[PDB]
Amino acid sequence: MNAPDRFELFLLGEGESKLKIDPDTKAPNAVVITFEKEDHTLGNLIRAELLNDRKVLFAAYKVEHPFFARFKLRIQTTEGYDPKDALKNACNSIINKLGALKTNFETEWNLQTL
Amino acid sequence: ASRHGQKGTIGITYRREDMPFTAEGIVPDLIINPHAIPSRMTVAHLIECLLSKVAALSGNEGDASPFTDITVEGISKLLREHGYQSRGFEVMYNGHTGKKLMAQIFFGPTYYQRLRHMVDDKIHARARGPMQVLTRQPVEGRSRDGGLRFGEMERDCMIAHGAASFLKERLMEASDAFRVHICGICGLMTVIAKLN
Amino acid sequence: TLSHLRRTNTPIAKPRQLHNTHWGLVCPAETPEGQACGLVKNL
Amino acid sequence: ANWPLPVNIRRIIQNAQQTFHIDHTKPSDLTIKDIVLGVKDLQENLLVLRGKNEIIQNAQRDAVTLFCCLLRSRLATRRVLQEYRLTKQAFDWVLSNIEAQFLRSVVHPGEMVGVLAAQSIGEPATQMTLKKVTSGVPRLKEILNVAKNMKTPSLTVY
Amino acid sequence: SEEGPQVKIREASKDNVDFILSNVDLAMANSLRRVMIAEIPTLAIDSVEVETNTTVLADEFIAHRLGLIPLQSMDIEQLEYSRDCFCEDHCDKCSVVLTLQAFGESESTTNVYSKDLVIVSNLMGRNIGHPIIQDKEGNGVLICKLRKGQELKLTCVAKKGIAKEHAKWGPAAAIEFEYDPWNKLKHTDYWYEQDSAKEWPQSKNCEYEDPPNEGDPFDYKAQADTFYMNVESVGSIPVDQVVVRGIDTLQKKVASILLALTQM
Amino acid sequence: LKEKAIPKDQRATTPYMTKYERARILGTRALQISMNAPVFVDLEGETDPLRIAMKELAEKKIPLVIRRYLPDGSFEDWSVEELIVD
Amino acid sequence: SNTLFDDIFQVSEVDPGRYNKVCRIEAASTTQDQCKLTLDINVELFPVAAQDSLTVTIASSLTRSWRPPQAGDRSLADDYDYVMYGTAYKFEEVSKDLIAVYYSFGGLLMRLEGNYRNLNNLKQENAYLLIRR
Amino acid sequence: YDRKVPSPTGEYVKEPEWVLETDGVNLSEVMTVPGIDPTRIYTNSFIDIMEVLGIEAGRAALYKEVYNVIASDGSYVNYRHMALLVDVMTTQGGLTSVTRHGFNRSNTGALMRCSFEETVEILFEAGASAELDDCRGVSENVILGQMAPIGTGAFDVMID
Amino acid sequence: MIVPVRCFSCGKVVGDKWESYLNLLQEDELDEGTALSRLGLKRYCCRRMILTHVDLIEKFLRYNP
Amino acid sequence: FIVEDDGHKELKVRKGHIAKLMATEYQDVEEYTWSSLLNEGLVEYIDAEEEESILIAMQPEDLEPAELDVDPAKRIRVSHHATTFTHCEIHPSMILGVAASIIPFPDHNQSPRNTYQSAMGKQAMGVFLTNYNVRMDTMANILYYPQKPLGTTRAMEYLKFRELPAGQNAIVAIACYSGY
Amino acid sequence: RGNLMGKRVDFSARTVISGDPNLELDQVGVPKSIAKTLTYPEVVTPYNIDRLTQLVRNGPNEHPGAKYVIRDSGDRIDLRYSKRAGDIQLQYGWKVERHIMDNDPVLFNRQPSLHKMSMMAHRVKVIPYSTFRLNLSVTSPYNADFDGDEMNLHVPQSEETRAELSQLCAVPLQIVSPQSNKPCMGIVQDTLCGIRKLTLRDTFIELDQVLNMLYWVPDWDGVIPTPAIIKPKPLWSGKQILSVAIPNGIHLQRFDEGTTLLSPKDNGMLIIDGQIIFGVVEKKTVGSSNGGLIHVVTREKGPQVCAKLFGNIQKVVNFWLLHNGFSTGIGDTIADGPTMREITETIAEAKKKVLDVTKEAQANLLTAKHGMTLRESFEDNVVRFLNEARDKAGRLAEVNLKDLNNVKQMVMAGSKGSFINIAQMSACVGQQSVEGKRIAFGFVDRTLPHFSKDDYSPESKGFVENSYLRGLTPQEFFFHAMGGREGLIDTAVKTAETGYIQRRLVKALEDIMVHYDNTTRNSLGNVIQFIYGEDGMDAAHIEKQSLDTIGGSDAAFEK
RNA sequence: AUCGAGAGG
Ligand SMILES: Nc1ncnc2c1ncn2[C@@H]1O[C@H](COP(=O)(O)CP(=O)(O)OP(=O)(O)O)[C@@H](O)[C@H]1O
Ligand SMILES: [Mg+2]
Ligand SMILES: [Zn+2]
Ligand SMILES: [Zn+2]
Ligand SMILES: [Zn+2]
Repeated sequence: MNAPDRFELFLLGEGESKLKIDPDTKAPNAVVITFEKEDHTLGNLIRAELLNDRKVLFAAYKVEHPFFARFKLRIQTTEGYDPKDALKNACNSIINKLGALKTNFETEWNLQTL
Repeated sequence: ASRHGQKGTIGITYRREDMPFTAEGIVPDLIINPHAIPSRMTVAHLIECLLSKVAALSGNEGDASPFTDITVEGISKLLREHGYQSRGFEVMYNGHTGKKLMAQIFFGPTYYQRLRHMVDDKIHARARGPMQVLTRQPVEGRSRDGGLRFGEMERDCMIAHGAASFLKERLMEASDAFRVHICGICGLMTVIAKLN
Repeated sequence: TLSHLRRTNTPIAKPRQLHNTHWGLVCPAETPEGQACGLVKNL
Repeated sequence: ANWPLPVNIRRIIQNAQQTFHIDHTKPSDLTIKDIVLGVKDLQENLLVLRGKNEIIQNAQRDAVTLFCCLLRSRLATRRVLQEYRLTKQAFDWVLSNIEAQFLRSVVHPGEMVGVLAAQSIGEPATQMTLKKVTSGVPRLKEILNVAKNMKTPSLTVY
Repeated sequence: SEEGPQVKIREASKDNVDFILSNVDLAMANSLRRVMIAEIPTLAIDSVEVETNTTVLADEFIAHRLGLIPLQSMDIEQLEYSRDCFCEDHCDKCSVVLTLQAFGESESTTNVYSKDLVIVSNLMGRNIGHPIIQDKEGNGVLICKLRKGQELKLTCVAKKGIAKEHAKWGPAAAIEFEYDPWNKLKHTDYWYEQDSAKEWPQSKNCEYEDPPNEGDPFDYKAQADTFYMNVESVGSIPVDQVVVRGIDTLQKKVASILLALTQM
Repeated sequence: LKEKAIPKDQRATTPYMTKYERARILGTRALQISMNAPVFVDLEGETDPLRIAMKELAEKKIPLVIRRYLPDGSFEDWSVEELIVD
Repeated sequence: SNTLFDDIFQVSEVDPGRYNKVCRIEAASTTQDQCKLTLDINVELFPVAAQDSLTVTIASSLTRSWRPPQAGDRSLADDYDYVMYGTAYKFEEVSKDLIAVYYSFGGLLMRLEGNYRNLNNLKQENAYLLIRR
Repeated sequence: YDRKVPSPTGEYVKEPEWVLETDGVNLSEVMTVPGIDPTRIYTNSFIDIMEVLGIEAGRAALYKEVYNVIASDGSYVNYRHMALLVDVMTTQGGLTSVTRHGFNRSNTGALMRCSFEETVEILFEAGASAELDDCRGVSENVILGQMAPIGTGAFDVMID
Repeated sequence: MIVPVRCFSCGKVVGDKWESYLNLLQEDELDEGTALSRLGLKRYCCRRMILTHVDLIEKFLRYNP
Repeated sequence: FIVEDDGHKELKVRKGHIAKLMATEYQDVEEYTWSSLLNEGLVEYIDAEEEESILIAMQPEDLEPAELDVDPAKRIRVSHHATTFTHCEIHPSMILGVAASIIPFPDHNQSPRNTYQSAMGKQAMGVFLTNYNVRMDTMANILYYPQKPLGTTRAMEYLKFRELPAGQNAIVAIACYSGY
Repeated sequence: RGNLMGKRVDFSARTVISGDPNLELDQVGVPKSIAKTLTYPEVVTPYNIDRLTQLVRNGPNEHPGAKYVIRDSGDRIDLRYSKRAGDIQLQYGWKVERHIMDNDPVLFNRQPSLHKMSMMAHRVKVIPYSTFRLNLSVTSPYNADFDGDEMNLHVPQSEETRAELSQLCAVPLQIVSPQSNKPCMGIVQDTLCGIRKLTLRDTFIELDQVLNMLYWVPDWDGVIPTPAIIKPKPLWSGKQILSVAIPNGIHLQRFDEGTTLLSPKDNGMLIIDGQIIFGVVEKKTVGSSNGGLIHVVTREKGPQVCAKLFGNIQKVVNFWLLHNGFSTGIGDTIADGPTMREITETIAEAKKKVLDVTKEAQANLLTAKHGMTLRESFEDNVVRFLNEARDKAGRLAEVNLKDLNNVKQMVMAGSKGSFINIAQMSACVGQQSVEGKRIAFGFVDRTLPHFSKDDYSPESKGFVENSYLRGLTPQEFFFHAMGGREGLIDTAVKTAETGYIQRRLVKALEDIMVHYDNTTRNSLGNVIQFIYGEDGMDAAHIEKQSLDTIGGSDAAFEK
């Protein structure tokens, strides 16, 4: 009855930016990004890869409510270093890893016989 | 609800990827909070989980008959023969993260029953609504778009709070308000007032 | 349906309490809650 | 000793030594006279009935007698310097904070003392659930309604 | 091969593929599992219209069953979401239309299988909508049973969808994870009345990793890079394509984040 | 009856505002703010009448006098500015 | 900005109670009767041999948000195998001219009594414990 | 019974004491009996205590047994509420029960009285004796719908 | 009422097995567990759908109207 | 059941009688029915007043002569220390009513919880009859895929609950999670 | 009784309630359709007029919207059906019946209205699903639980009424109850179970989990606490992560039998400036108590800070417990074999003692005490023997229970469970009691027809030797059923009686209130008490404080 | 509406 339509959680809505960026108040070089129409699947990779980078001081994500799917990511980096650059570097490294693994597993599958 | 008197309302629904998963990939259809069990002292729920898992793996129907000599140790020996842990506790991984849970989690098949009481069927609300004529007060029941009763106990609960104007608004303006004319010598409603 | 088919009512030394005499004839626990407890029982 | 009392003096003391960082080695700056005089003045300060007339003043003195006893117990001049390294500023802040908390702790006029008391008794009574003495809700009913007969009359002689 | 993660596949089947994933942070594998379960898109009947139903089963029940029926989705990438198309209700490019008609001509009950469903819309030379049969007999999955004198006739519109909207579109059934089987990382605390080793069952994957030694101290620095997994396919999409499509879906999500950032 | 009022000198009501009377004053001030009555404090990003009334209480600018009755019928009057709120 | 106290202590006995990761350690200052220390340790993080003699140091430094350890960019404050951060709750005297220091490092309790240093180990929020094999 | 007593040094001490319990109560004769302490005697029944000694003593005993029924279940209630109820019973004449007769014999407003029980009879007696109700009671203004002189309503608010 | 299409937990298709499953136990006097193993339903989640379900459809068929 | 002298007191009902009753069960030779057992005198009907004179035994095996390494898990059973039972209970589960006979291992649970479950079985969703689609009912509710319970009472066989269940065997996890 | 003081009310709602850990304690999860049905009249004002107009353009069906508009004349304008619903231009002074929007006072009610805390004002958060969602900590004052319970909600229709609800009926004000000198609200759930586990010195958080948990705290200032252990690896105690949630400048001290300043057992607590020095958190630490943590935080900081503290503790503990996991288990009920056999020999010793006492009663050698029947003394002795047997078996089980035992965890935290529950499920369920006596012979001289005549032995008397795990015997089942049936009868009659008692109490003294002279009197003026409580002080401020003068020796007093 | 029945906390 009152339940929201399922399509909302995988598809974006009207007037909704995918990413909204707001600097953290009373924090140095820190900013929170409100990923919209996303879930834990996307957030965990970003947090882990930001934590791998030495220049990224902070890496955490949270869901404000399990009801609707949005997640906030907090990033704090070294002075003289833009947080968005850290996010994009982590994303690109993720993509490179995905490609490498897919090629290796495709070769293994072709090697496999069934 | 389930047998053994456990009563539950699903506060939320979780897709399978969000939910925790076992090593074999089996995710529980439902998950229940532990704290309900110790106060109720219903061991048969746990033994039902155990015997139902044993029966599902063995293909042999489980005997839930009372006054029958069934040893929990024996059923756990059978479950160990199947390869799952004797107590039925199984290692589980958090769905959101993928990390192994520090404490192993006990899940097994269990019979559950849906109940007549349905939330969507039960919800009721009322703005300015239909009023029964005799008291000029809200009608009874959800079916007649009625208004909930302000119990006397509720009246007192508001009385001791000190919300005098809140009680006045809820008990005069919200329901059966009326304006009447009284003549001073009479002290009664007899006086007929022509407003035009 | 079956439990409604097999129903007893006691209109009203303490009737509600389960009696030793009820063994083997009346179910020990199949009694409704509220005011109906004890007075109404299933065979 | 353990009894319900207002203002919770010991907590004010812990807040005193943490709000003002306290060095144990340094001697207290408080003269002996000031502690006693301030405690007496504070006893005068903690007013609960506004009138200055002698009978309402006597009711006020009696009403605050127990609190004054506790205050004297925790503000003894030996106690103040020995247990803690009270400074004059810390002692004055404790005095003012005790006065403020006591003033907050006064009943607000107009509060429906009645219905509150009735429900205060009602709430645990619902919680009360089931050897030769009457107890429980039947005993409470006997207590509530003047009973010419008690189910368990008893007399304890010493 | 390529520096990065590496996969060594233990077993392979059209249904199940077993593999070993190495040099990976755990979060990556978990998020891939979530994408594989839900986010991979397939084709499924999003709309059923029944003209006649004489069966005992009610129409809504049947429509739910039809939604859960598996349909081939190997060429699903060439098909486009119904909401993304410009058609009034559905387009031959965005939706696939099927028809099902059956009558219990025999006094013996005649069943309804997935082989009985037929397709109206133009294939356009793409492998989409073929009923999927893993049955040895070749008969499809049962939908209803028809006594003599029972006729059912209906038309199905099948659209593209993602399992997050509804569980039917999910391409995979069971995903099997196992990391740190010896519990060297001690990420879990075992429960035992007398002995952990006796009561607990040793994992199968546990035999592939090297056994620990008690005398050696617990390595604090250690983090697990070796994982053991098994993927299951309903047959709508082959296993290798399912996992590769999960990889591509995750990379597309990341790219969409990057593109939103460039617009920012 | 007449001159039931206690004089201002030696007032015996509580200097602290009872929570009930601050609540009533805030309610009435919020009512008149929602009624578009003039506001005597500058507002900084506030559109809700009750929050405006709270700010006015902090500024102590709100003019009104509480009539505090006594059981005999005598009434003592306390202006808002005289009352102290903690 | 220097170390508050240095010494070498040999553990009389090690006993973990109701915890697997955290043990309790007892020792006294070598050659000195006045100083003895007892405190909690993570033996899983750093194994503590029975009858082992270990060096123990307490330092004030080397607020400000913690930063992940720069990979050699900042030189190590110590080669010591083990280190902890803690804060003192109260300092008492077991007797006149006999001092006792009470500390808690992340809930892991520490107590050392001794008169060999009175000015040092002064009550302060900042305190660090360094232990070498 | 173990009882707390001041030691010679002033500390707590606990000395055993012989106490006797009786299944019937006739206090007036029992207290005059020698060999008993007249100051330590206690009885379950409040009414006998009120008749024998005085109304304040009965009030204290009543509060004591209410305290007992509260503490048997382990629950705790702060003294002021029980004291208010006990004094409500105690203040007038002897002891006034919380029953229909307990409240109805009071000369309070007729409507507050009629709310509890015997509604029509109370209203009838008020009508026959031409009883005047002040309308100051809370339930009377609840029935009138006017805001009760309660909390917020007690104090009047006047403009400058 | 009729054989579930897929196990709610497993997600694997389970309807296609049912028609064979019955024949497996009647033709060869097979144990239910060995029959479920022959079907390939290793997990107990997919096993419970086959073992617990009962075909109420057959009773429903008997009514001519 | 009826107990009478044989030289030990032995149950009147014997093995061959059970075999004949099972043979008549299989066909559905001469009919063996409960009326046949009553006329044979192998069983009797006892009201409440008549129970006072009689003496009963829960388990038939108690009548067999007595005489260690008993398994620890088995529940403690007091040696009867009694003789001259007139009758033996057919099976204890028969005291339970219809709603209670559904409950699994009620002997291992507190009785009030069994009572509460007996109250909820009435509210349980279920297929009341196979004629539902033909019948017109003011309110009718039925499960999409009803399934028989995994653990069943023996009495459940005669309750026809397995044939016409009213619940789902769902995988149940006892676990702490989000907190809802 | 039922129409003047029990009037049905306009602008009311009712729903099944479920609990939301992420939902703030102050808020309630009002469903969207309820908020659509519920209207608040608002006069159009220059500050809000823009917003108001926008709502009317959205329409009644979608929230934020509005159902009705009222002109200066008062002729109604219906937004659902009207030709002008789209082109409205609001003139000043008009009324708009806005939908119920977030951060609006509402009145939340649980059906047994025996308590002021049952009827309390909440903020509103409009939420999709149809269940009302409340915080887990707000269940206790309402006595509510999510076993299908239904709760009510009301909406004020005037501005001064909203102010009364917010200034008097707000949840934060009612956090400290007048009765009991104790807070109502407490943290009693999985949160309470896992707070103990997190505070364990054994438990240690890792950098990634530390950052996520720190971020979870809403008021988090951004300080990264220094790890408790650094050189081997950066690790954080659960105490530090929890101390992030503790407000600055608060000090708590807990003393029990084992609270050494060393505190090897880690019992008790010490907090200075919002930092937890030592201890393991438990029900006394957090759950509502005189001088509790919520009590101190409410007293010093204020109510809003303590409500935020509720929220923060719940968030942190719930995340940590979610990542750590926990479960009840059947194995948690199962006990060691040797301990079980020790329990059985305990039972046998009790049986032999009962046998010997009965044999003495047979020889008429025992002499009764004054005022006691010989049968009464025999019954009392056997009853006490069986009670001691049950309690001893439970104690053996509890010593045999290990720390990993999950029921033991729940009991140690105080979230759920009791010693009697553990004992009944583990070793022996005890002796059954009917009408204050052991099981009686309903049949003449036999409790059951199977039992022999004139049997006073414990099995006939209804003492159940078996545990819940072991399996009750049929006779024991019937005896237990008799006991449970008496319990149900008692609960029903008790609810009726307590309702009548509370009604009579409330009607008796409803009038009495403190007047402006601080005397407590009625409408007629008769003074019940000259000073409320004889001190004239609000009950919430009062807390138990020790008096040093009353106790101790004269010598210690002097020193 | 009336009466009654059942049921939920
Ligand atoms: N503080 C508490 N609040 C609510 N339920 C509690 C409770 N403590 C224990 N319970 C549980 O309440 C259950 C009893 O069932 P019910 O009486 O129907 C709910 P209740 O809140 O106790 O009274 P109610 O009937 O007025 O709702 C017990 O199983 C018990 O575990
Ligand atoms: Mg409930
Ligand atoms: Zn007139
Ligand atoms: Zn299209
Ligand atoms: Zn499955």
